[PDB]
Amino acid sequence: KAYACGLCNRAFTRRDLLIRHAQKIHSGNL
Ligand SMILES: [Zn+2]
Repeated sequence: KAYACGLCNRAFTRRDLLIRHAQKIHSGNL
């Protein structure tokens, strides 16, 4: 769905923001 981190609930306009977020906040998707 719309670029929205179901983890922090955060949502961005771009995906990169969503990605870098996972690699920033949840730094780790493994
Ligand atoms: Zn998140």
